[PDB]
Amino acid sequence: AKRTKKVGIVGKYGTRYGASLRKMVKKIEISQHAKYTCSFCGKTKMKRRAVGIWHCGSCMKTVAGGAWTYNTTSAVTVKSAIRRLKELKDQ
Amino acid sequence: GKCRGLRTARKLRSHRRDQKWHDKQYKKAHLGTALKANPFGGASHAKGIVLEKVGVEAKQPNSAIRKCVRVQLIKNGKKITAFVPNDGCLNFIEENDEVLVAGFGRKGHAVGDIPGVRFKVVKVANVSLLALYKGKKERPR
Amino acid sequence: VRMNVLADALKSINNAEKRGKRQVLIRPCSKVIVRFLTVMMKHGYIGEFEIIDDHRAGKIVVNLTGRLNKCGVISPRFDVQLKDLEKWQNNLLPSRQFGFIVLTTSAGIMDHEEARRKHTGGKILGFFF
Amino acid sequence: GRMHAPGKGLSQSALPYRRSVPTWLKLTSDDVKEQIYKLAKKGLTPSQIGVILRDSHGVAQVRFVTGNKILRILKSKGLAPDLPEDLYHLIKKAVAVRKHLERNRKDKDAKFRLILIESRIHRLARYYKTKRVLPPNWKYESSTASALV
RNA sequence: UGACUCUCUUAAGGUAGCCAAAUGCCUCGUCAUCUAAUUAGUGACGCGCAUGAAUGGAUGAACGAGAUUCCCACUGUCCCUA
RNA sequence: CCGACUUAGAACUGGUGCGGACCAGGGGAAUCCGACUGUUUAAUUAAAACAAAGCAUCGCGAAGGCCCGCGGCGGGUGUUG
RNA sequence: GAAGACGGUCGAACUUGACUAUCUAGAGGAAGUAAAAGUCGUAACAAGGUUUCCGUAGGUGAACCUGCGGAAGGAUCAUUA
RNA sequence: UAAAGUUGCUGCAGUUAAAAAGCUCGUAGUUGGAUCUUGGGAGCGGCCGUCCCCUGCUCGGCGCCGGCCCGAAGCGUUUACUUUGAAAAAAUUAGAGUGUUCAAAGCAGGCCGCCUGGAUACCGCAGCUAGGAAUAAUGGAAUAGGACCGCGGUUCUAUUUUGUUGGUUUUCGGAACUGAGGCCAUGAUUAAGAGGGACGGCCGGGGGCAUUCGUAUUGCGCCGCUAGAGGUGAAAUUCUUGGACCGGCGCAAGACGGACCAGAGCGAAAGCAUUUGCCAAGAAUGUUUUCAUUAAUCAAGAACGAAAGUCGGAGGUUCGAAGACGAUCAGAUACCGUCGUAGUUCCGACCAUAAACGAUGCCGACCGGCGAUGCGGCGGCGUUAUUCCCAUGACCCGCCGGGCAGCUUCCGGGAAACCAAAGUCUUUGGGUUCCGGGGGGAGUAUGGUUGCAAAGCUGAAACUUAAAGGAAUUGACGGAAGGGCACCACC
RNA sequence: ACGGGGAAUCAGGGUUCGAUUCCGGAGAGGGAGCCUGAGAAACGGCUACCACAUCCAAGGAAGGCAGCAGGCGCGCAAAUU
Repeated sequence: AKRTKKVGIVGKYGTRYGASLRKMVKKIEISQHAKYTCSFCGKTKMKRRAVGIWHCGSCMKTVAGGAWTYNTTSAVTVKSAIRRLKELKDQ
Repeated sequence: GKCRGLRTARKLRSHRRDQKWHDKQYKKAHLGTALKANPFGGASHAKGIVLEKVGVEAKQPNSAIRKCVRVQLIKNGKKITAFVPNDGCLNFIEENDEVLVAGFGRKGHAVGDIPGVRFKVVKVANVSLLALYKGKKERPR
Repeated sequence: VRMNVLADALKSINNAEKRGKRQVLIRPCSKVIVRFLTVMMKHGYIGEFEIIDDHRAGKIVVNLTGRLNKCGVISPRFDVQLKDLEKWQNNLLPSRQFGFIVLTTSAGIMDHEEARRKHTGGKILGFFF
Repeated sequence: GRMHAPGKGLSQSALPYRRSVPTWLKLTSDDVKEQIYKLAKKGLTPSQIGVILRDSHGVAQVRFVTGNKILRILKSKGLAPDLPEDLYHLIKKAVAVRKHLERNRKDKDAKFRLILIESRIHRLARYYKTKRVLPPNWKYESSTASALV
């Protein structure tokens, strides 16, 4: 069954810390504990080891990603932007 | 009506029933909030004890003192302004009298000059206020 | 969408009568329209028509006179008993002299006069006067 | 008027009155069938077959030359698609739109046009189940539809 | 009672809130409530000696060997001692 | 044929006695303060004090900010940015 | 074969709690409506002297003012290569 | 209760008087295209109206020579519908007979013992019954498990039979099951000026992502020459010999996408306008493609939803709620002016409202004209470009389909303003949704619910009140626009 | 709100009423339990408890008009022991 109405992962914090700080923490807590599709093997096995370091359980391939997510919104724009400066330098 | 289909009786009936509440004469009668507020409690007439004599100012166009009576009912203990009709009939009405009180005509709406005076005095101590006026009876004291 | 083919035909011939057209086209033909039209014709409120026969819902070209005041449908098809037919023709026909309620009985599509003689009611189709 | 648009467009094919075989065509009913079985083998929908037929072969309608129409011919041999050919393309169009929203969550109109397509799949499904041409336990499933292209 | 007006006057004249609060001298404030009786308690009222906005204001579920008041239950705290 | 711990229900029964010792939350309606857990005057104050997360200011791009040292091409922050 | 008694049974009834409908008190607060002639202004109606109005914000003795976006119920059916 | 067609099934309204959800999706609900039996016979009163017929297979007679008809019963896609028969307390209602002296009533009475009443109709639905077979549902054979045939066989096995005695399978009769071949014209209506889907060339400020440009504005670096600049109804605050404003070069940032730009296009609405690329979508047209009713409208439910607002991150050029000042003023916490916070911008979540307006729900039918326009297609002299033709663009003359519109008129409507839709409405019924019921109180209180909040959705009553309101008319008025006249105006 | 037969108004639809003499149901102050009998959960039968009230020589006893009359109360509202 559905156990909690509107808390999720952050039901573990009980009444502590404030509703907004529990809400803000929830969006992170889901993403950092989520399993992601390994770009190298396709297996949903990219689990966060520590901060910024993600590890495929099957490939045994480590990726330097974001704190709470695999990709940071910024580093995805930078990889696009660096690649377009690369296409202009190379001509 | 709008929906005409041969198998549309429950919508036409339930629509007519739902939209009947938006009528004033219906919702007043069929929710008992009017009857709970009606000082007579659905009765045509009611008896009550005269406890003072109020000189009600008429509406702006007609400037004159309408000599009414504050009546308290035997059945409710609810207080009421009742318009004493005629020229000098108030003289036959003294404090602590079982006067028979009726509505004025508009089924619980204030009539003509008198503001918020929905009732009138019919009898005084089981003797008609018309008979006292005509001089066919006298006030038993 | 088109949910009474008889209704979208009776109105089509009625708009042409109001205007004074000498013949009218009514795009979908049904056996129900043809049977309605033939009943109007035996009383003589229209001239002879011809059903144009495509390999579809046919068309009809009705030769209009100027005798037809109004040709009107009744939707839905209210089932009529003989004891209730007098009340219909009270408040649907102009006078008790002229005008006809047609209604689909078991004995075939026919006017209330022919439906009285056979002592057999049915579902009301429409009317004309 | 359309299902999922305000368009009231009058634009469809208009068959000729006469349903006879035209008196120039050298194609017999048996040779039109052997030609559909040649085309259906190629991975070609009943719609695409009938186009190729009236274009480069002069057979106007298969229903007029033969007795049966094209899907009713495919099916009697056993070359017909399992789920119908129109339902296939709606499921195909939904899977296309959903792959577009895998990168474009900002696209509110692709999300809106998805619901209209998704609605039409669940609307033909409740038709194709009453005709017993889909199995009763057929469900449209966004997760697994991509492999049923 | 004073929306309004007149004058004096500042760098700006205390806004939103809150209150005889752990902040109110007068004071056991005034009204209500709780009592048989309440300088106590809570709820209100604010010309507030001397409230008030990160010298943070107002709130506030959960929490507390925190500070109060009342009720039920309990009882040698007491009647009144053995 | 080997069973090993329970659970529910019933009958009867005792001087209404049975979690029989032991173990083992009094409760409710409210106000004030501090969100909470944490900490604190060892030897009179465990608190409303401190801390805390959150919040917000400030400094500094290293020849720098902050800081140490009697001293130095000294030292901490700094295996830092 | 009487009283009477164990147990079962139906079960009034009072006791306590809970829920529910109805009626009603209340310091204080904040609204509505009705008055023949209260105070302050003049918001609206004429381009009503700042066009009006709508939604949403914030502000102001008060009507109201102002930001943003809409509307014509406008004070323009029109503005000329 | 009628009046009240002011509850509207009959039968009301919803552009402006009260009223169409901001928008689309969507399940119940409601509603759904056309299509399958007609043609003749045979008698009837004067070319004409009328009765009658277009099932099948054991009992008994008008019987007749193992064959023939008529009649009693069991039977046969079904329901809705209609008609019929039944059963359906009286009293009451309707109504027959009837001088209560009349009448309300009563069921009595009437003839010179006799005679006669105390009927009948109606009794919503639902149920039973016998026709009718139009209408509206509904059914069959499509991996033929197919109707109709006799054949081959498999078994439990009536009783018609082997003198009375016993047994067997037997013939024989039904019940269920298989192996065959034969047979019917062997079986599938149509392809909606319904819909979906394919396809073709297109089209569009449709949507998203990245990219690119443009000037302006602001700030800055420097270089000039200088005393003012700026702002206004008039000023002032404000900038300014510490060089302002101005002029010139650069540089930086963040906005915005002028003119072209239209009563033009696109989108469900909100909305959408620099270049180019990428992504999926879409209407319309074209169609001798495909499926074959899949549809329309929709309680509940769901997507989107301007601006403002809220939350977190980046940014902050301009403008600019609040705030500060300068004015104006009696006041001016306003309009005007100078500054300036949140906001305005972007990313990701919330909010779900607008005069979200065409104040006009959607689908379908029909009912005048005209010239345009946008899009696709079709055809038709000729000009022009790629010139070197062919096919294509650009014009030109139409036609057709959808589209935003416009003018026109006694289609008609409407209280009118106005409306080819607001028409086809007392001559009232195409389908369906939402919603109004005098004005206030009030979109209030209350409860529920959604949201971080703001608030959104749902939503009373007491009380009050004779009007509020719509359209149009005439005057009067205007700090509206025009046109006059006058030495009681001016020049 | 006992239901129905019906009633009032009524063009055609309807709308409203039906405690009320006929039919059916229910109940006898509130519930509950029973006895007798073919038939009762009977009340002009019984037994309990509750409410109400009666006579008493204070130990006890006795009650049930929503039967017909009548009284009191309630009321705008209704008859002769």
